[PDB]
Formats: sequence, C-alpha cells, structure tokens
Amino acid sequence: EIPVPVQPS
Amino acid sequence: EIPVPVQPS
Amino acid sequence: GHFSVLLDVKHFSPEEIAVKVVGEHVEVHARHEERPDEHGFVAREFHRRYRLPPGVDPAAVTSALSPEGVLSIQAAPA
Amino acid sequence: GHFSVLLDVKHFSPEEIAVKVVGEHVEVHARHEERPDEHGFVAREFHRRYRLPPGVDPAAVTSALSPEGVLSIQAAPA
Repeated sequence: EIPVPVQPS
Repeated sequence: EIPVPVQPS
Repeated sequence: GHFSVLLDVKHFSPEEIAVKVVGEHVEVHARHEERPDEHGFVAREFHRRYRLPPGVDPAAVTSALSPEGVLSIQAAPA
Repeated sequence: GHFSVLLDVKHFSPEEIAVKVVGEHVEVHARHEERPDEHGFVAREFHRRYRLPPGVDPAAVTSALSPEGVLSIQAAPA
C-alpha cells in the first residue's frame, strides 16, 4: 500500500 | 432504542 | 406534537436503510456494499439524525420508501 | 500506460479524502464526521476503487482537489 497526498488546488 | 420498519411503497 | 421528514436516498434499496428512534432522536443509517459502475466500484454510507419533539410517541413513528427513492419518516399529530 | 479519473467530492475537504494505491487498484476513501444542516445532523462516507493499468507506476500517481470540489487522480503516460 502507497498513500497518495491530496494536493489542495 | 426502537427499530422503525421501512415500508416499501 | 408531530414529526415529518423527507429524504433523498436514491442509491439505497429498502433493505439498505435502517430507521430507529434512539433517545430524543430519529436516526437514519443507509449503507450499500461495494457495487460496480461506469469507471470502477463504489460503496456508500450515510448517517442522519433528527430530533424527536417532546409530544411525539416513539412508537407512532413510521417510515416508507416511494418508488422515486424518497424516504418519508412520520409520526402523526397527537 | 496512464491513469486518469475525475470525481465529485462536494461534501468533503482535502483532510476528509484519502487516496491510496492498494495492489492493482487506486482507492478513494472519503469520510466526514457528523455535521449540522437545515433539518438535523449528517455524516457521510464513500469508498471508490479503480483499477490501475499494468504500465502505470504506483509512485507516479498524484491527486489534487480543485476549488470547485473535483478530485482528479492521475498518473502521466509512461
């Protein structure tokens, strides 16, 4: 399992 | 706690 | 008193919706297990809570689901 | 290969959305704790799963949330 950061845009 | 049946209509 | 709410529960079948009176509140718990769709799989869940007015008997609370997917929870005036 | 999905996540803030690569799938887990509304309280939760094509490196998967509430998950062509 790899986490994916949710980038604010 | 009391359960409420969801009557199909 | 009375109680009357209308809810849109479009993604859930009658067996996927649980209505209960807990304390001074009416709780709606809707959950559907993972199901296929246009792009992947989707599982959905919600919990709504409404207060039950003092003059309303919890035993007088009924719930019905219309073929349009509108859940109505009611307790007739006492 | 590539991966590109767009999702409407209108009820959730960036901190309420978790994107992860588990196996051969990209998972989106969105959850918000109970919050007030016009008639009562409401808590919402969803789980979406999409498959990750073979030529796509899981480390190349990025995610961003637009001010309109559109979540885009992408992995540029390799």
